[PDB]
Amino acid sequence: EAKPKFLSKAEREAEALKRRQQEVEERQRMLEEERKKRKQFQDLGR
Amino acid sequence: LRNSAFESLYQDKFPFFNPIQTQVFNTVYNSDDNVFVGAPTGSGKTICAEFAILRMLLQSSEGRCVYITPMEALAEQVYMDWYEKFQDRLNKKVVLLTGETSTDLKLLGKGNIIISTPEKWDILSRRWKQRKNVQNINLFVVDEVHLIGGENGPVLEVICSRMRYISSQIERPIRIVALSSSLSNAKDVAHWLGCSATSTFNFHPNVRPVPLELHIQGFNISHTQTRLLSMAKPVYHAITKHS
Amino acid sequence: RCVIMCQGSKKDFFKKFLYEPLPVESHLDHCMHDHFNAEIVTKTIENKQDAVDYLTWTFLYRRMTQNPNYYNLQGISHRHLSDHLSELVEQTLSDLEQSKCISIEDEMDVAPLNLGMIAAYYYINYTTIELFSMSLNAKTKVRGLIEIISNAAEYENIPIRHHEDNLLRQLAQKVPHKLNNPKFNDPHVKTNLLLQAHLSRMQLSAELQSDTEEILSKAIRLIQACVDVLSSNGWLSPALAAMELAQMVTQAMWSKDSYLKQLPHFTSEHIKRCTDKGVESVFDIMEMEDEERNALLQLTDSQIADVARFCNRYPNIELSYEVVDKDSIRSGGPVVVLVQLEREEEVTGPVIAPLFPQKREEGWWVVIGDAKSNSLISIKRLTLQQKAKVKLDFVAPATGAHNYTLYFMSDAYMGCDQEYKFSVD
Repeated sequence: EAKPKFLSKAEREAEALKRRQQEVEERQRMLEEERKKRKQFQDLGR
Repeated sequence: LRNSAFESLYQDKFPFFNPIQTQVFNTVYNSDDNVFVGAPTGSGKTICAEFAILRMLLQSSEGRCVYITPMEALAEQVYMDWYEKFQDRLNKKVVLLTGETSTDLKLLGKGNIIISTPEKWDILSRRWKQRKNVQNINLFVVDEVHLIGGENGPVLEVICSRMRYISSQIERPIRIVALSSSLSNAKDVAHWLGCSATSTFNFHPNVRPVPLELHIQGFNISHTQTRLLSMAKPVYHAITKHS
Repeated sequence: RCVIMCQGSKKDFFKKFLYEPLPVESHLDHCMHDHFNAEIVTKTIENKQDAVDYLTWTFLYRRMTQNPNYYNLQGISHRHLSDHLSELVEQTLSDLEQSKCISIEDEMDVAPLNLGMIAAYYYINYTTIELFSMSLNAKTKVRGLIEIISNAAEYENIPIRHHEDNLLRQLAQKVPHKLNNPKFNDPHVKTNLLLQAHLSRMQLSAELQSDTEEILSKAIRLIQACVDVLSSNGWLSPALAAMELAQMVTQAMWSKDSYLKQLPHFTSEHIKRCTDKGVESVFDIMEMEDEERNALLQLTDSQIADVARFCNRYPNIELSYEVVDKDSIRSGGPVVVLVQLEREEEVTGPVIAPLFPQKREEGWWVVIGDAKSNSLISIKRLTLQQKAKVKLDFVAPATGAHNYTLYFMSDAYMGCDQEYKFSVD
């Protein structure tokens, strides 16, 4: 919110690990949906 | 201006104020908000400081301005100005602080206009819970807050942030009047010093009472004694061309 | 009109920043530790949450949200701003706890230690007292103490210009202490040489005494910081060495020279003529007659105006000391020694500072210690203007009597090293 809270360095890097785990999970999700789009594009010509 | 003694130190100097002071006057003198005056060097912002001081001496005569200039020679120059202006003609004590903490508490207790450098006010305001004379100042003028972006500039920032933080705690607000050169990001200095959007007079560098004609001559000489000696005849030619 | 002759590389930098208004950005994140230490000793910052809460009052917080990438930020969101402020405060408080200036308990609550109180009292950079309490041992002396004080980070902004190196090398061959590995690119060995040249009252170039007056403005608070760090560390002899350095840096004389070079218009002819008669102090000279004051060496009619007011204005203070329960003290009990400081002359004006730049008021150290064990028992600073009072308590350990010594040492004048030896229990 408005007042910035202090976050400890262990807590900051835990938040950063949770963040980078989130976006590597959405990168994995987008990659397997990319595989789904690719299979869909592939079998509409086969 | 209202009081006759207040005009008696501006009568023979000038009949009319410069347009920056005309626009800034009703907010500095006839109001009580924190005022940011961002005007170019030479617009007479120290007379806007003096407007704030005359307001502070209207509210009660035992008030206390604290005037911060970032350079010690500027503090000496404004002390020579205001000792002739406010002590000789208004009999209000103008003191100038020096680097001794033992005598600065006495000078702050005895003075109505407390000239300082940021490092001389830093050592007083660091113990502002102890020193009552740091707390109940009625006006905190900070000349040239645009020197917040230089060396010996963090100390100026810390003492103005502390003088805002004290004003957030002491039952009576310390009215900050921040004078500066004309800033681009003056909304941030206004928001940091509690100035309004109506009390933030951030002007432009073209607004000056005497218009500045600024020519810039490039000397593409990378060696610097060579450039510094190649500038010697264009110095004289600039003197003959321009003045 | 203003004609700015500049290098053409710098030309468009001036075509921007002089016609359009000025963007100012706070540089507080690099110069933070002093003010954090100062708000910690004030108990304004009592935990790291209040360190962030104090940092929200600054211009730095207001500029981190409008120009983030100036401050190594990656966004103006509450997460970016809060974690950058938290990294800023937990870096500066790590720098203050690693300096032993503050103490962090529960990894959240900060408290002022001794070094932080000393660093925020007399306005010294935290790394200077980090250097002081790491670099002063129990056997340091004025020969090394000027190396300690010249290594203060309050002197890194001394100017090194061009053609400053070799006349400093010319200064490196003269002054009464040599320098191990002197690099004349250093600000610190320059301030060492200039401190020694002020103490040896040598001739200087005008641009170098222009920097010597810059040095001596901050010298006296550094020496008082040395006095206080050796006060807390409990070392009698380096503390008295620092109290000697404080008075000699105000009177521009050395310690291994005698104590009358303090007086104005007195050169080495007077040293050589007074040593060959049997007289060394100014108390050995002020006990003469006016003709005998003039029948010692040369004289002129301005000398009698200034030397007499010098002898008027130095501290003519004798002691009075008082102990309660002299026989009836045992092991464990805290004991007092009370000192009244009988000044017998009027104070009309500050110290005589003919070579020192500032108008300084005189201070005092009522200090007590161990004349054999080199154990600094207690010390209090003092400003009196007339006969005042100072009480100081301490604790004596067991097995009976302990022979203490009381010293009275100033920061501005020689000839008043009053020590009085006594014992308790």
